[PDB]
Amino acid sequence: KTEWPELVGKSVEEAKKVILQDKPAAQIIVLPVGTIVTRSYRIDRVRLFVDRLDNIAQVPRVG
Amino acid sequence: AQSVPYGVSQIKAPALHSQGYTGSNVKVAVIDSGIDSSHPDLKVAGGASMVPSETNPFQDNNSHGTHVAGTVAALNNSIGVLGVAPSASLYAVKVLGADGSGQYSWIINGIEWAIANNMDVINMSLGGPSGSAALKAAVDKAVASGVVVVAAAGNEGTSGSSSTVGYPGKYPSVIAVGAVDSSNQRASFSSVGPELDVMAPGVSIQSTLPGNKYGAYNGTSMASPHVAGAAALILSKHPNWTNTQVRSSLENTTTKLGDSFYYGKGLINVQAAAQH
Ligand SMILES: [Ca+2]
Ligand code: NA
Repeated sequence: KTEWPELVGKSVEEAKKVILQDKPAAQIIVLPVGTIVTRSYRIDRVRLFVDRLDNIAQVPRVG
Repeated sequence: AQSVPYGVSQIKAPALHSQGYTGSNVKVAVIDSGIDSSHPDLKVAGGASMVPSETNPFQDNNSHGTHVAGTVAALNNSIGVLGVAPSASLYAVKVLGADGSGQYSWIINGIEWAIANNMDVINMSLGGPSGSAALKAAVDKAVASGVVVVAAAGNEGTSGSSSTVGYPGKYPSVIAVGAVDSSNQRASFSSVGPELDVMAPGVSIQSTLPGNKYGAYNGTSMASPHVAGAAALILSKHPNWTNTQVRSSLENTTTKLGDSFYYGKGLINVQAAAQH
């Protein structure tokens, strides 16, 4: 399990619950949509890209 | 003692060091989170920060930039690691904050600074899922001006027949670099698609880390500086070659691996590229 298509325009908390209630040690980070990020791949990390409505805009993904 | 990380030998950089070619006087901008200039195994020649609240490019609050810079150019001495191009002049062009993110206009401003200061090679270990007219313009102008431009392909794996290469790697003007392991096998995370150009080591790569540390990282971020460093080696042996020639010498001398959709032209070989 490496990506959560199923997390759509779900809220912050629904994404945090599903992901933790699936990957306990997740280091979760919320960042704006439309930013550039490093391309390191870290198995612990799930970056969450939100709109100005605090909803998930893009498929969340391990790394 | 000094260790040679396996990726530096896999690309054959030591054969060039053995003829006296190590990057001397070639200017490499690492456009990233900054570089820890007080690292004992690094020499930073200059820099500028585009990040409005972190104005020191010589302080790396993330760790990413410093690790990328050690792959390019960790010094040849009796400590730590050894870079692909260990006499290169490293420039820290900080465009990312402590959390490893930046705005598109900060990235663009970084590329513009690199052109204005006559950089020979740009490395971009960074990306996003969408492009923009201003970003496309800025990398195409760096290339027009003579700069070799290299970037991470992305860490999104496969999604059927769809391409997963992010920007700016997706631009034809940019060498987009994917990741292999010490067995020349593609790493599971490595992005794929027609825009993928070459492969380089991306799995468990040891490099420099802020505060006199060393550490292994994975990602197409770690594969890209192998190729930026390779470019600097080729220019130190052939200072008369253009960006066109450097790029084509790398693309034409790779060790061929799988399907181009998954492996681009294959793994770079700088010893062969430099004999062209
Ligand atoms: Ca060293
Ligand atoms: Na490309």
